[PDB]
Amino acid sequence: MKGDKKVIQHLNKILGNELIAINQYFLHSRMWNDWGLKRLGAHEYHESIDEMKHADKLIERILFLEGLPNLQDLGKLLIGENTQEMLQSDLNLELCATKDLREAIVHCEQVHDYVSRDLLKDILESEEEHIDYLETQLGLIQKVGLENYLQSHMHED
Amino acid sequence: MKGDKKVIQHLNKILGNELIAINQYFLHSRMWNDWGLKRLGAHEYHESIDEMKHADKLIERILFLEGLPNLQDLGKLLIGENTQEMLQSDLNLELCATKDLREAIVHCEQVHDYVSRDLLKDILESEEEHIDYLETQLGLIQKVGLENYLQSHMHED
Amino acid sequence: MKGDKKVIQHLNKILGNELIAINQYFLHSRMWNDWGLKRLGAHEYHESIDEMKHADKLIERILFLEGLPNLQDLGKLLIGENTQEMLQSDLNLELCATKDLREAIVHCEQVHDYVSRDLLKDILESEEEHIDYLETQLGLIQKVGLENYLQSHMHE
Amino acid sequence: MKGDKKVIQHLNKILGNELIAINQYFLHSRMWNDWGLKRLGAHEYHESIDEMKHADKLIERILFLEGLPNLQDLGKLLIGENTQEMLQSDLNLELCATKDLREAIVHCEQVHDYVSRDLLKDILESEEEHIDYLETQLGLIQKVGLENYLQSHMHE
Amino acid sequence: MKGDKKVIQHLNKILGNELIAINQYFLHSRMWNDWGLKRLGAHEYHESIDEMKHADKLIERILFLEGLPNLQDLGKLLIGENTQEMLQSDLNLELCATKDLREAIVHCEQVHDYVSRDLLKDILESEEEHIDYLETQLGLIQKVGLENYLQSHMHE
Amino acid sequence: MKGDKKVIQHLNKILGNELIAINQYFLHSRMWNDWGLKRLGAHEYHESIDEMKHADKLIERILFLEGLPNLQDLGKLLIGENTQEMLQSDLNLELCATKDLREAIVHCEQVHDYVSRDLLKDILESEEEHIDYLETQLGLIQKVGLENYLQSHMHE
Ligand code: HEM
Ligand code: HEM
Ligand code: HEM
Ligand SMILES: [K+]
Ligand SMILES: [K+]
Ligand code: NA
Ligand code: NA
Ligand code: NA
Ligand code: NA
Ligand code: NA
Ligand code: NA
Ligand code: NA
Repeated sequence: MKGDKKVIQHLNKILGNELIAINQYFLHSRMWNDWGLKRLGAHEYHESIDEMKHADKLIERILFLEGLPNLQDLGKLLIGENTQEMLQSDLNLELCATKDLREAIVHCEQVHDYVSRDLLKDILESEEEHIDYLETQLGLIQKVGLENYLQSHMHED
Repeated sequence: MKGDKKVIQHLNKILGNELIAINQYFLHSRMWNDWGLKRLGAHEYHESIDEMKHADKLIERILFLEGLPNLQDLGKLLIGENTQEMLQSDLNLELCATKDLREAIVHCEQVHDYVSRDLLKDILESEEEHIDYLETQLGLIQKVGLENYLQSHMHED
Repeated sequence: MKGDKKVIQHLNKILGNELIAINQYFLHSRMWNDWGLKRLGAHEYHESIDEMKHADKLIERILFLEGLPNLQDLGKLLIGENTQEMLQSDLNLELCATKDLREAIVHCEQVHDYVSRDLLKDILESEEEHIDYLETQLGLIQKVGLENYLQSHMHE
Repeated sequence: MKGDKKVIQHLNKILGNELIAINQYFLHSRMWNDWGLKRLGAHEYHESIDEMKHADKLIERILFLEGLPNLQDLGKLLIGENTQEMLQSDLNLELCATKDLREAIVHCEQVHDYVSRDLLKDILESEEEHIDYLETQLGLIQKVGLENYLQSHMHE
Repeated sequence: MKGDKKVIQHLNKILGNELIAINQYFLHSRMWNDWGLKRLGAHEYHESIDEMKHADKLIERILFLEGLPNLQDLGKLLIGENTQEMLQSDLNLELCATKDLREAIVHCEQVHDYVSRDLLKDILESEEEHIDYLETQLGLIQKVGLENYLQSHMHE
Repeated sequence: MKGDKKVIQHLNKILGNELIAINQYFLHSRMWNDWGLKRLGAHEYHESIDEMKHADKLIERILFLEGLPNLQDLGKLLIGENTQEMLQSDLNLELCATKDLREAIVHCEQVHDYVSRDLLKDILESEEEHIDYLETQLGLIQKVGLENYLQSHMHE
């Protein structure tokens, strides 16, 4: 095993978080499509795809380091019952994810695994972009009203 | 809830099987790429993508029937340690999957859910194609020898 | 030095107004984008760019007239806290800007600097178009309601 | 408010440096064009545009972190009176800017704001490329002589 | 001079490793071509080219920092006598060379040379990709057998 | 082994000369680029690339003849401190290189290795073209003066 054992543990923890997000965002996407809120459904689908790509890169890095990627343990999905709950639940997940990313980066730096650190910083930038999106949507609900906000997400771009 | 309760249970069971296959095939794909067996890695990636598409269609059908798609419960991945074990483990998973598909189809027919039956028959045809592929690969190992078989899967098409 | 000294003072005053407007509109643009009101953010960015182009022409004219362009003194930015305040603040700024432009044109005419007058008249036409836009947006808020007005500016 | 308060102070300090550089380089550009040294004018315009783009990214990051971008305080422009002074003034400004960038990156690292650190590192790479350019121009003046150096920058 | 003296020493040490790798990989490439293992010859040629490009970037950074690039001291090449030995020798070089890159990055971080650190991190990612390639080839020899492995590298 | 042992010694001597020139010309190129003499930098880069191609052909020929190419022993680089020293150092190196080429050709002819002779004659033609270029550049410094000569090599 060529990589640092705790680095591999951290990468598997980030991978676990991405696996939760893949499933939660994919279900939320399809719930929004089922309700006819196709613009939200499409955007949330692309969020799910982006998490899938991050998970791929984490799996490839873990194998290069001769660790074992853990795709078996799936943590808790928090599926909302309406749009505001779904957005907030995504946001709560992202805030936990960025906490775990920052701890992983600290450890990669300490053991000089600079390539793993760069991979995680790239993922972190993407997750912060997702936080930006989510906070913006919740703010729009307040500025334009829920009924208008949902109306604006019926039809795709 | 507009759909038959047991139909929705069956669709969630098939969905559960697809979720196992997504992860097992994706990891097997990336293990083969890590070993430099890129033709196997590419083929197994496309198998994983195909299971993702089946899972999407099952989720959409469950929501239309006003059921709750279960993306939370992930069953047992059986990750092989070498090519022959990985192929056999995929094959064992597919044989369980087709058993469950046939039971689901029997029940859809009994309660006259002909659209759900057609969706499952489409998935079943794809899974039998995957069995065809897997049985063929294991037979090739015997006909050309393991070392030649692996050699033939180093470079992509 | 070929230029009239008071013409150069006037041109530097107009330049100072443009420099305030560049920064106020740019910040308002990025606030609207942060809030997800991308159509307002995009329009306000283009207003900021237009002020940048006016400032460029003023700098070039001042240098031709052998004056010293003043980019050092930045007057008061009035940043609003919500859409209605941001639009009204831009409008208040534009009304001050057009007052100064008219006084500058009067002086250019008196000392026969007709090319500077023509430059300032082109800038004034642009600033009056911006007043038109701002008064129209504030009127639309009254006609369609605030929530609908904001909704119509979410998407570009 | 998600952002670290001292990170936002640092980002506003870097923003303040960019705002000085935007105006100093833009004026230097238009001075060089007025003098007929169009190749210097064009290059310096592009330096001003690059600083504008950095300021934009800083404003956007500050707003994401729920801070208040400061476009109101404009520090000291040091406008040169001839080409050699203008280049050295830009270089003095860039050396101050890189010192502040390094101090900002240290603090971002300490509080684990790695995305802000990455933004500042990209800006720092751009500012060090500008130092490279400036040191090269000042060296060329010594190697080819001032008159030849200016001659080579008449035409674009 | 602007650069930290130990940073420049570290960059010259990395440059020295790249210069060994250029020549070792180029000779290994031409040995594989002479033996008719053209797929290995072509891949190894591209590894040598990639090291040449890294060397270029390091030379440019050393000169910007006002250090003296050292292309005179060439360290020890380890030339294999068959395919297995050549791949092992490349891997030995890469493992020793990535250790030096990590030590250089630690020092850049300590003295706040973040641009040098970023350059070395880009090179390090490339060298780890080469380690990935080399370990994979040695594993394929085990999995498919040496004769099949070489057969698969006859044709481009 | 098919090759004449002294032919292989001569080919390895010529290869050693090319390896010196690759590194000397590459560093001179990057020094000229650092100084903003980009036309000299580009031309010198191309000279380095041409020596790389000659080295490749020599390596291939040695391996065909069942000799061992020597990429380990790197002779003395003579790096100039300014343009006139750099050009003269390149010229001195080329004059040594052509002396060795002629002695290698004499020996190839004596032992009837006409294909090695032809390869060396093709290299010699390229090195004489480089001598032509270098002598011309030193002559231009005298004819147009150093400051004008350097000015003419600022822009590509
Ligand atoms: C281990 C977890 C997963 C990984 C690593 C993963 C990876 C990927 C990747 C790399 C792609 C290609 C994206 C692109 O290049 O644009 C993809 C596509 C896709 N994935 Fe996933 N995925 C995972 C789980 C899932 C799940 C659980 C679902 C749905 C329930 C899903 C649904 C999809 C769909 C619908 C596509 C697009 C298929 C198409 O091209 O038609 N994925 N996935
Ligand atoms: C807060 C301060 C400023 C910011 C954030 C800013 C930002 C920008 C940005 C992002 C662009 C587009 C650049 C590109 O994408 O190529 C731009 C264009 C430009 N800016 Fe600024 N700018 C600022 C101040 C100024 C000032 C004070 C002036 C002149 C006195 C100026 C002159 C220009 C010009 C001439 C253009 C090109 C317009 C065109 O496309 O015709 N900027 N600015
Ligand atoms: C044994 C020594 C070397 C050999 C045989 C060699 C050979 C080559 C060859 C054949 C090329 C392709 C040229 C073409 O076809 O146009 C090349 C490219 C190049 N070489 Fe070398 N080289 C050597 C050492 C070096 C060194 C020491 C440096 C710099 C320190 C260097 C820098 C470059 C660069 C920058 C390129 C262009 C690569 C690109 O942009 O794709 N090389 N070399
Ligand atoms: K509405
Ligand atoms: K075979
Ligand atoms: Na519905
Ligand atoms: Na936001
Ligand atoms: Na079959
Ligand atoms: Na109006
Ligand atoms: Na320089
Ligand atoms: Na491997
Ligand atoms: Na000549």
